[PDB]
This record gives sequence, C-alpha cells and structure tokens, in this order.
Amino acid sequence: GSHMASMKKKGSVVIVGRINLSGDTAYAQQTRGEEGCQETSQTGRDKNQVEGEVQIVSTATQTFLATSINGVLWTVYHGAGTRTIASPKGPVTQMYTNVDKDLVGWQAPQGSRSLTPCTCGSSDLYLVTRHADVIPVRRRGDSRGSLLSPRPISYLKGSSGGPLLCPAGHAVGIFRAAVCTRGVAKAVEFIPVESLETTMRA
Ligand SMILES: CC(C)(C)[C@@H]1NC(=O)O[C@@H]2CCC[C@H]2OC/C=C/C(F)(F)c2nc3ccccc3nc2O[C@@H]2C[C@@H](C(=O)N[C@]3(C(=O)NS(=O)(=O)C4(C)CC4)C[C@H]3C(F)F)N(C2)C1=O
Ligand SMILES: [Cl-]
Ligand SMILES: [Zn+2]
Repeated sequence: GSHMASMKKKGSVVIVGRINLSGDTAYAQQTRGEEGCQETSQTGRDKNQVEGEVQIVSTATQTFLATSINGVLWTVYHGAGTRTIASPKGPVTQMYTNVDKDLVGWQAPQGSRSLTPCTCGSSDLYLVTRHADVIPVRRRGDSRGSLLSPRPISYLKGSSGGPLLCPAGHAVGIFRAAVCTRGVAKAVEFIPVESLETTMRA
C-alpha cells in the first residue's frame, strides 16, 4: 500500500533558453532563471514567447536541448521521460514517445521555427551544443559520427536533444549519446531524421 493523497506529480519540461542561429553568429540566450523555471515546471503554464529552432530545456533535476523539426519539438527520452511540456495554456502531453529510440516529441510551440529534414545525403555534419558551439562531425554510419576534434565529455554534457545539421542547415539527426573513452568524446550517436520521419508517418 501507499498513502495516495500525498503522492507527488512530476513537473513539466520547461523551455529556459534557446540557441540563436538566426544571424551570422551562434550564441545561447537564457529566457528564464532558476526560480521561474521551477514555478513554471509545477504549473505547466509558460507565458514566455518562444523563438528559434533549438530550445534549451530543463526539468527540476536535468537540463538538455530540444529541436523543432517539421512542426514537432523533439528531445531525448532520457531527459524528458514521459513529462508534459509547459505552454501558455498549461501542460502539453507528448505527441510521440519511443523509449527504444530514446525519443520523445511535443507539438512545436507557437513562435518556434522548424528545421527541414535533410535530403542532400551529405556526410559533413555540424553538431550544435547547448553552449552554441558548432562542432564539425563526419558521418560514419546511419546513426554515428566522429568529431574532427575530440573533446572532454564535459563539453557535450547537456546537449542531448540538440541537432546535427548538414552544410545547408537541414536537420540530419538528434544528438542522443556520446562515444566516450576515458572521459574523451571521440564520436556521437544520434537519432537519424529518417527515424523521426518514420515515427511521424507511423
Ligand atoms: C557514457 C555516456 C556518454 C554518458 C553515454 N554513452 C553511451 O551510452 O554510448 C553508447 C555507445 C554508443 C551509443 C550508446 O549506446 C547506448 C545508448 C544510450 C542512449 F543514449 F540511447 C540512452 N537511451 C535511454 C533510454 C531510456 C532511458 C535512459 C536512456 N539513457 C541513454 O544513454 C544515457 C544518456 C546518454 C547521454 O548522456 N547523452 C548525452 C547528453 O548530453 N545527455 S544530458 O543532456 O547531459 C542528460 C543526462 C540530461 C539528459 C549526449 C551525451 C553527452 F553527454 F555527450 N548517455 C547515457 C551517453 O551518452
Ligand atoms: Cl533510432
Ligand atoms: Zn541537407
């Protein structure tokens, strides 16, 4: 048994900033501080205006990224779980959930801009981190890519759910996991956009 009247509810995922890719310089912007993030997580009511393709998102215990592609805000299950996302009208229930792909999605917030899925078949990719670093990544397989310049894993922590982009700025995949050998990240594993398009058309 358990005392049901006091069972708590997990809060919503909350947008706390964005990666500005609009102009000629990539940079992170914060749109909500720690206090407002916790209040907004509990209510699920986020009145802030949303802009751009890559959002910085937070729960009470984790922070990561979320990327809009074809009208869906995508992120990783290991960050969001089954949580709703805060919105101007209250919590919004997930529209996609696939733990086997480490993938979840909500309807893209009003004001967001969506990336278009890549059709160019290029293997010269670019990973966008939560610090607005644009890291060249050579595609090595359907879901893997190697860093031209390896980095300590610390530099990629908190960027799951961010995009991998082709040279034309099209979405190639969603950053999922890192290939980590003794604290150094040599390569990345991502959800291919085609897997997204299947999840959408499924
Ligand atoms: C050693 C390592 C780097 C920690 C780990 N490597 C690793 O496992 O490599 C193997 C070998 C090649 C691919 C991968 O096969 C296993 C697949 C794992 C997975 F990803 F599909 C995954 N599915 C889940 C589904 C349901 C519930 C939990 C799940 N947990 C998973 O993996 C976990 C999570 C994932 C992670 O940390 N991702 C990143 C991130 O930033 N997160 S985060 O924002 O800070 C944060 C924790 C707030 C959300 C991008 C990498 C950054 F840190 F660089 N992990 C562990 C790793 O990357
Ligand atoms: Cl996949
Ligand atoms: Zn492309």
